[PDB]
Amino acid sequence: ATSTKKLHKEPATLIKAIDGDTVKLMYKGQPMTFRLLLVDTPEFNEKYGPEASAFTKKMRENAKKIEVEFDKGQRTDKYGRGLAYIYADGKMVNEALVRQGLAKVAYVYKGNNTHEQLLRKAEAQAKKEKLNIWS
Amino acid sequence: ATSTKKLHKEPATLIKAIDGDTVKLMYKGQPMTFRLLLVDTPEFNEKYGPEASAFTKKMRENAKKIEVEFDKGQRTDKYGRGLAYIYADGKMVNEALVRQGLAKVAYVYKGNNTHEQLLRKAEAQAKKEKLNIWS
Ligand SMILES: Cc1cn([C@H]2C[C@H](OP(=O)(O)O)[C@@H](COP(=O)(O)O)O2)c(=O)[nH]c1=O
Ligand SMILES: Cc1cn([C@H]2C[C@H](OP(=O)(O)O)[C@@H](COP(=O)(O)O)O2)c(=O)[nH]c1=O
Ligand SMILES: [Ca+2]
Ligand SMILES: [Ca+2]
Repeated sequence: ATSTKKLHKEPATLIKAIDGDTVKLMYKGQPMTFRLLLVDTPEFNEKYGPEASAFTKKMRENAKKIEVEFDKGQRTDKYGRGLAYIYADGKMVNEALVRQGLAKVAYVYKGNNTHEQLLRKAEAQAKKEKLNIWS
Repeated sequence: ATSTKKLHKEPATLIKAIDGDTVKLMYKGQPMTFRLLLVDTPEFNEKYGPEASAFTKKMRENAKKIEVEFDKGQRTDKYGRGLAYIYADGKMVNEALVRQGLAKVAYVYKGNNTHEQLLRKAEAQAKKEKLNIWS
């Protein structure tokens, strides 16, 4: 019967965004996952985890230019991720996350802490304003 | 010397978008790749390939709601991809691509051709307007 031939729409959603302190990029011919130096965003299932992922996706998606800046030490972590400061039209993602209270300054290792004080300043300002993680 | 401690920014880019006739979605708890029924976008290295990928990404990224609609036949192709019509706020991605001359109507198989004439109408209109593939 013609009445039984109609189709039906079902729900779907986007695939879960990766944690906000990580970003996938093509660097010198290589897709790779970068882990953002000196910061930690919460896990997906923790308060601010999805907001931090959304924030980094927004920064990456809107950027006319993305740049990677390695520090003086190791270029990868023990999980094989690239370790860098990531910039979106000249604005450092690692600093913005901290400035908005969506990441804490964390994972400070020798040789890879050039921007430590810069990020601590951003964190202090997020705390003073009681933003997100600091609210 | 303090002068040699400065870091340097290097180029990076987004990872290549997937072909415009495919979309990755979470469906009933499962991330999977859907191949859009009844259409074919060009390959990445063919004219309109990147424009078609960009178009589908734009539709998926802006949607408040995404829906999947299977046809009456096979739910997967021989590559293990889901076969469906994909809608973004009620607008069918498969039809839009064809309507803009970014995909041709193609891969018409028995049991999975419910929207064949709808898509042929969209294609005829893209051709009449000499859009993209038809220019
Ligand atoms: C940022 C950073 C993380 N890591 C490691 C420390 C943690 O692994 P261990 O717990 O095994 O020590 C992990 C946290 O990353 P995530 O916050 O992405 O989970 O990544 C580094 O080794 N170097 C770094 O610079
Ligand atoms: C759309 C569609 C494609 N396919 C197969 C046909 C082509 O594989 P064969 O060339 O091995 O026959 C391939 C084209 O997909 P792509 O355009 O994604 O490359 O996908 C189906 O089997 N069923 C379908 O409905
Ligand atoms: Ca983390
Ligand atoms: Ca194709």
